[PDB]
Amino acid sequence: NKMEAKIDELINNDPVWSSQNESLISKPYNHILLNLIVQINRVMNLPKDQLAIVSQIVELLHNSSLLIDDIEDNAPLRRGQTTSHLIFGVPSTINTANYMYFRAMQLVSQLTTKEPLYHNLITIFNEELINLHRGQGLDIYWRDFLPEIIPTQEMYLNMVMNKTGGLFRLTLRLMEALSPSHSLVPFINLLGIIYQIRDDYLNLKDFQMSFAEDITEGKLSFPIVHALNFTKTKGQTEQHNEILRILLLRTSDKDIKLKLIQILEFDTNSLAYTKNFINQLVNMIK
Amino acid sequence: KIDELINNDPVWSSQNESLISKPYNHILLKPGNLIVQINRVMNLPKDQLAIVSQIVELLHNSSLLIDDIEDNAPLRRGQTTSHLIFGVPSTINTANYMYFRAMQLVSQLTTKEPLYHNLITIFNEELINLHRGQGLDIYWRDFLPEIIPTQEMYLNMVMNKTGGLFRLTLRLMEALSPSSHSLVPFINLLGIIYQIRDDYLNLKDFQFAEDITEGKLSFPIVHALNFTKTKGQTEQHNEILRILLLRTSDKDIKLKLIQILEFDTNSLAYTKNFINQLVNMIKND
Ligand SMILES: CCCCCCCCC(O)(P(=O)(O)O)P(=O)(O)O
Ligand SMILES: CCCCCCCCC(O)(P(=O)(O)O)P(=O)(O)O
Ligand SMILES: [Mg+2]
Ligand SMILES: [Mg+2]
Ligand SMILES: [Mg+2]
Ligand SMILES: [Mg+2]
Ligand SMILES: [Mg+2]
Ligand SMILES: [Mg+2]
Repeated sequence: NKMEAKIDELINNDPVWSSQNESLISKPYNHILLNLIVQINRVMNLPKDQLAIVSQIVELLHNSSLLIDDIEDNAPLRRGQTTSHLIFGVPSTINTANYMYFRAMQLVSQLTTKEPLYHNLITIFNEELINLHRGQGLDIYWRDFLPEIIPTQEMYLNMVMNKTGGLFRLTLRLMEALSPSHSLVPFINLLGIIYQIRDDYLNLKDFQMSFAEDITEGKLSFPIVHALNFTKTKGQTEQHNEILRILLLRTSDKDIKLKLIQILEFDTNSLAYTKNFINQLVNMIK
Repeated sequence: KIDELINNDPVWSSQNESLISKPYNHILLKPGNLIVQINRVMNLPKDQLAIVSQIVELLHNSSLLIDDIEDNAPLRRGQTTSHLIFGVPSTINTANYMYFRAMQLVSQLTTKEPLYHNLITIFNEELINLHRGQGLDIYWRDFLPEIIPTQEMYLNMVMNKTGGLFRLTLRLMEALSPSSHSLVPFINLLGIIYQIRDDYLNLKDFQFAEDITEGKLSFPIVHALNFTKTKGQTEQHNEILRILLLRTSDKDIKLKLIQILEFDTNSLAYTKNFINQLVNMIKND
């Protein structure tokens, strides 16, 4: 009866969860913790306690998405430090990241009571999280099943619209919806495309000038997509195949990585094409 | 084209949708209800009942895709696990994607905003509970031997972990029911019985016992370590810890652990009996 009584207590109450338990499971997230919203707000003009919550939400989603992305990308370093999954393990990191996505979601109701507005906010959250995963899904798929699919520039841009555009739009849309009041989404869409291609570009260019981890990862980056379609079109069979073989080695060898970068530089002219593309895009936004 | 591109919703084809769905479709191939029966009392319209079932189906299967990665499991329902076929990266992303697909189905449940908020909050709260309990199960396993849970700590972990999906299904139906106590306590007790039975059987069916290989603080193991600790049985206690920490696939070593659980701590019988008393709480109500 003494036991049957503890069981009765147990099942008749909400699950027990201590502040100690919360700290233990939060380790991966606290480790990775170690200005766009402020800017955008100069136009949206949201009261400050709402702006603070939009900020917590975007911060939880961004950091959590990086913990998962680093496991998905086999990344050794993030923000200058060892990635959380190498310290705490893949199991804990995945579970904590996923836990934080749901804590982010919980914060959405601290933004308002107005049932019409609430439904819209939750839909924005749900929509863009679906987008982010669809984009991340193709990015990973192309990479891990190469050469099953060789994306074209159009396929890559559409992937970036889902992947990169997801948190940019989530941030912008939440803020527009909370604003006492045309949409800046097309501008944020462009801003995100620039950001991603620039990221892909400098990952190689910084290396060529002096880790180019995107090559080790085997990612179908913007310059890489140009190089593979360029080589196919121009009948450069051997170069097409060598770009593929190197990507598939998942190599950390610095000379093999530089070889691939110089093929992009001298053989396909993918680096110049990409630098030009980014310039044409910045010109458009300006 | 850049102007077209940025002025429209992101493009996503059904072909793209099929690509990303492979890891999930894979776990769907191997079959394996309580819901239909309970509706005899909740009486949800058939269309809402289908949606609740689909929500629970997406969450359950996706959660198992993740659990198998976290547990380094080579087989699920007698078949190779999705992460060994499509890779860990795609499997995690697909599973997480389906969590959000499940979230989206919550809106097709009702138009009434008072109700809608309540359903999202139920969905949110139980996915939080699910992760809290899974995070504690994973923590004890991976930080062993830092913390050895007591039976009370284990049952609290189970209420969050296993109870999460059971309560989610039940609370969604109770919120949606057009009919006039709650079945939560019962579903909570069913969850506990379910978990302890999964832990008990993993070993008795051997007596593969993958739980040993995983190093999980299962119900029987929790009894064994707190038993050996309580009765100053130092060497037996450490031996249990040594085998769990080995992460062994060795049939002989595992049988050696089960043997200790059968004959020294008598944890298998302690567990079988615990289950019976839980079943008696219901079969005596
Ligand atoms: C569904 C989760 C999506 C998270 C997206 C995180 C992208 C991270 C990178 O932008 P980074 O590793 O250079 O920070 P990516 O290069 O696309 O892996
Ligand atoms: C946050 C997701 C939690 C999902 C928990 C799934 C538990 C699955 C098991 O019940 P199984 O591997 O025996 O099917 P567990 O023994 O606890 O890993
Ligand atoms: Mg990455
Ligand atoms: Mg990535
Ligand atoms: Mg990058
Ligand atoms: Mg498992
Ligand atoms: Mg598990
Ligand atoms: Mg199990």
